[PDB]
Amino acid sequence: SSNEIHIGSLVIFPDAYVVSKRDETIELTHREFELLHYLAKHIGQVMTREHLLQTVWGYDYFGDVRTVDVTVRRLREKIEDNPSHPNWIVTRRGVGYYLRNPE
Repeated sequence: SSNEIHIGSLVIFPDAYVVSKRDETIELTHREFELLHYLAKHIGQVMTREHLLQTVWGYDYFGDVRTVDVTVRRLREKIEDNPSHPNWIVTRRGVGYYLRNPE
């Protein structure tokens, strides 16, 4: 099942392919949603760009790993109040990324 995930005031509706923060809907690209949605399925788990790449982009996709960085930047600009210190999408320096479990 997959009706909707809540993370703080951030809501994910996998079925409708929709996201809202504080109730405001946020327009995301297909890719952006895919990534955010995947991190929301594994809340609080750190994952490498290498892993996220094949997982969200596909095992057949061998483009550069910075695409995950580019996509995480865009999600931050679109979702974070202040991207300088993300509240949801966090960087585990030298390892990868993860969606933060609000305590």
